[PDB]
Amino acid sequence: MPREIITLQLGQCGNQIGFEFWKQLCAEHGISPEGIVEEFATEGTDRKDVFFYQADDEHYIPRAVLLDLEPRVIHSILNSPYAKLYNPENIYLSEHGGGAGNNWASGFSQGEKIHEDIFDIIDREADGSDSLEGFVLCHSIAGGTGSGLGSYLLERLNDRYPKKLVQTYSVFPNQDEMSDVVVQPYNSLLTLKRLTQNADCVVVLDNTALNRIATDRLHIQNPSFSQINQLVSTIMSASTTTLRYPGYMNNDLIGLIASLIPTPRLHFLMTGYTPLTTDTTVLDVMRRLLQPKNVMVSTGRDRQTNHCYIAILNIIQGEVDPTQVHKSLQRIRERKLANFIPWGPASIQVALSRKSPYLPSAHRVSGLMMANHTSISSLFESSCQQYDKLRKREAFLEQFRKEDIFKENFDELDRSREVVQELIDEYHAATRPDYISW
Amino acid sequence: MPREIITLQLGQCGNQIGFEFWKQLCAEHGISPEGIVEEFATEGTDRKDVFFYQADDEHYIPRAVLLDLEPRVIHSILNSPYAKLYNPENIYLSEHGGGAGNNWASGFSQGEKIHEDIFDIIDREADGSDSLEGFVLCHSIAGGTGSGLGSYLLERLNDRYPKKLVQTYSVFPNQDEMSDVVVQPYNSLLTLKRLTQNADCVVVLDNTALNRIATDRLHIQNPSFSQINQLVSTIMSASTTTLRYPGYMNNDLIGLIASLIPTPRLHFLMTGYTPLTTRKTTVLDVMRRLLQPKNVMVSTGRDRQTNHCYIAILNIIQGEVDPTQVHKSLQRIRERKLANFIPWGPASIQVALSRKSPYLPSAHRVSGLMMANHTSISSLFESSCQQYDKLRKREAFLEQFRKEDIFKENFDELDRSREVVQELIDEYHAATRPDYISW
Amino acid sequence: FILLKPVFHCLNEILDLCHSFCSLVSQNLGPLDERGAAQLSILVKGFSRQSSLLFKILSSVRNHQINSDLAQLLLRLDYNKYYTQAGGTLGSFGM
Amino acid sequence: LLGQGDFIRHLMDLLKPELVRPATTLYQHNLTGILETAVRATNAQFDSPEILKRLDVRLLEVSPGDTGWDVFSLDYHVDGPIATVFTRECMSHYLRAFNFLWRAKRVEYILTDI
Repeated sequence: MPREIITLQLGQCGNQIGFEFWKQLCAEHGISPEGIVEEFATEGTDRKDVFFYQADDEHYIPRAVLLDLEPRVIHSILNSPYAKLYNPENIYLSEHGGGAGNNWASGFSQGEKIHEDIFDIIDREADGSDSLEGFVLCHSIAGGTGSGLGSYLLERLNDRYPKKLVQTYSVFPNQDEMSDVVVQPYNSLLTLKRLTQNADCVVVLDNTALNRIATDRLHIQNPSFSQINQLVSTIMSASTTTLRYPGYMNNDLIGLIASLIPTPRLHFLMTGYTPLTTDTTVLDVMRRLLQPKNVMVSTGRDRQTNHCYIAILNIIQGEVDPTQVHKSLQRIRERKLANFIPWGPASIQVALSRKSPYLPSAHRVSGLMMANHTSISSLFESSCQQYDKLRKREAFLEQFRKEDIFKENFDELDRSREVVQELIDEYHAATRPDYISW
Repeated sequence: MPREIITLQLGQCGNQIGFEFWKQLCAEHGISPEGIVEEFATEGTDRKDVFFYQADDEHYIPRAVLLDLEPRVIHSILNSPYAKLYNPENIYLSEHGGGAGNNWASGFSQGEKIHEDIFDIIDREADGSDSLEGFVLCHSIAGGTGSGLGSYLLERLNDRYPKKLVQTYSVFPNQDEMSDVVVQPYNSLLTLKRLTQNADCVVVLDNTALNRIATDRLHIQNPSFSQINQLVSTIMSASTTTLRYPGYMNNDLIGLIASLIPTPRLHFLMTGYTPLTTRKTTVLDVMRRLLQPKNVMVSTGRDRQTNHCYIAILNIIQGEVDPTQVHKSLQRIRERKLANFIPWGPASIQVALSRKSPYLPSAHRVSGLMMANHTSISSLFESSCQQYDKLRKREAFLEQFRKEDIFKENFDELDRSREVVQELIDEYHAATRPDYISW
Repeated sequence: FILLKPVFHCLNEILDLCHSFCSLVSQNLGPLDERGAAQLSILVKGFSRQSSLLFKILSSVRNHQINSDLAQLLLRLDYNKYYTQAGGTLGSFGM
Repeated sequence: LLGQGDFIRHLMDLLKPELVRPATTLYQHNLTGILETAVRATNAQFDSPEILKRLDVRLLEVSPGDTGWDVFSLDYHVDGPIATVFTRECMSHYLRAFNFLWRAKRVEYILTDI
């Protein structure tokens, strides 16, 4: 049975990233913006049924649901050249264009208000899946829809699909700029709470690090959201490369997750991508990916806390000599180029894959690194400190008290602070040799 | 693991000599001024990774940081055909083009003021080294920046990299010409103090002796700095020949130094090079010429009172040498007792046979470098001390020092440096004595 | 490794132990009863013993026969020296 | 014969954290990994690859009372007519030479670090 994944694109950023992801997938699979198979893609070796649905007319329709509480973005997708790729009947958009106002509690209450429409859509799409594996939510924990509505959907999905996986592509906001939303840390903490209790996997996409990368490595002065989303779509393509090119091993998401997330609470995965360059041996590829200046996630390199890699998987796409792969692994081990978790065995995997035949690749070889590395705790600590910094001033709480989640008290905020403390503490235990016994 | 060496080029003279050294290394490795390997040098047996890093574009970049407080020379290098050889990010130039003004105290204060910029550069280069062995500072002891800022940098480098070797290429001022800097002996003494406390090995480069050699042996009437720097680059190449050509023995600078400096305080090495000239040279002829005082490249006073002696001599002979003739030549050199050695230790006379670079045309089948530890350097240190004492007794040029914070209150740091240099001279004399073992 | 009959036999025993563990977990989705706990402890001891034996065998084989692939397997197993520190045993933690 | 001193110097640099261990803890895979790393990290990589492929690490007979410094040996395998040139007696002579010169190099490294 196919293992279908439903992509939920939440709010402006989630919907735009989902649209660009589907555009990239179309280009890699040779599917027209109208859903028509391009002549050059008739002999493809890709399994589309995992992430796309195939219409009876050989039309490939994204298994993507675009949810926004404001019409502007949904209309922009339906007005794009790719408007015909998605089934329009699987798209629910709230007519009340007032949004969640960047408030997690408001997004949650809106998810509750539109629960029936959303769960009816989700159930229709699930019944249209032979063996739906789960949902991948592309959202921000800091926004309104992706945070509030995302938490509501996380709760309702946890109740409705208790056997389906919940993966998130959670875009973290830029930490270095003053957010115009002073409560953004509160929304993010509430979303992290819901991820902690009701989500199976959170992939952290830090917009601050993406901007830093665009400036330092892409030489993009003031990177636009479009360029960031192009990098994101490249990452999503690399994450779907094992789906898009049929291989012999790790052909399912279950094996990937079990290889990447050994601790259910420790489900925050770091990403690495290669090449990340503006317009080669396996060992040289892996060494470049291993260069800290090429990691696309801002995790603090605390020198006091011996952060370590929990696991690394390098998916290398293109013509790769396996003997060079073996030699590269040997050289990396001998050079101790990576510090691994002390409480478990070093999981370092290398997958060789073929590129899509439909996408022109200027690079004979690309690579993605997925890494579970303890320096993410520095990100969680930063988020906790930002939350505590906002809560300590009781700033802008009069509007929170207007919302039901904060109308009586902030206990959900205090629980979120506790959960983030527990996450930090678990990361520290994983920093210790006794973590295996922790 | 490689043992990388970072070259720090300090001030006008240090930077120009470093530029010519790197030019010589490039020529020996067949690297174009743009960093491209020459076609005849694509199959070279030289190890560039010791002193150069290889960039992603197959460019071999010297592990060299060029620091100057005046833009003129740095701009001249960046305007040279070799501008692309050096990493531009490794060149720091103070926007305050005032320099140290030939003032050691000003150079030290400037080193303190630019510590962060300098240590940021040093750390960038260190992170770009897989197994950095140490730093070689090429500077002059007589200037302002190279002396004052050099001593400051020596202190800060000793603190930051306490496990890395510190080698210096120290240019000694001309002893035969009246220094325009009446306080030059003071600046030199302060630098000598820092060499004494923070350097592992000081190769004395006397510009006066180099000029004398250029005139008498190179027939240079009024030798130009270019000709002196060409001789310097020849010496630096000879010092780096064991780095550039992989051999079986003494393949590291640590091992060379350990072979040359048996007494940690007695770490001042004299150099000698042959031939110095604008017939198959035999090992015996090489060694005989090397032992000739007329071939020593340091102007030391022949004090008849102190029986100076060689502590150690290493002859690196490059070219077509028959090893059986090398062994016989060593035997004959010993038999002739051509050198007097320290009485408190074994006579260290080493001979290394090496091959010449295949990329450099050598008119001479055999060349040689001598590195010698010889007590007559004390005559140079004594002369420098006497010049310092002559100035201090006259309070000469102290009005500008009292304006500087290091000398604003007193000259006690100068007096301590004079004491340290006196102790050094006295230790050199004791090391001339059979009781050195008990010294 | 199909042709390495002693290894193949040890591997088959390991695979059967893994299957039995998966069966036990699938049969007892809840807290294990004392019987399931005893079975888990027996499996833990057996697997620790067998994985230790495997690692010892692989090291001996490396010392007598230069088999690239056995050495590669051992390197991938112990990339973090986790196995080396555990003496080669997968899952030597007391029942 | 350690004719390229850089390879031997780097091998001893990498092995010192290993050869100091008691001999009972040496396992072939770690030492082969270290040899591979040294080869690729040195200029020997420009030697013909056929030369590289025959450069092996030989572990000696393990007896208690030894550490990796005393138990590490390199080996170079030979086969075919090439092996007709270097016989078992030749290879044992080369081995004895290696085991002496390696100990001398070890002592030189020791004193240099001293």
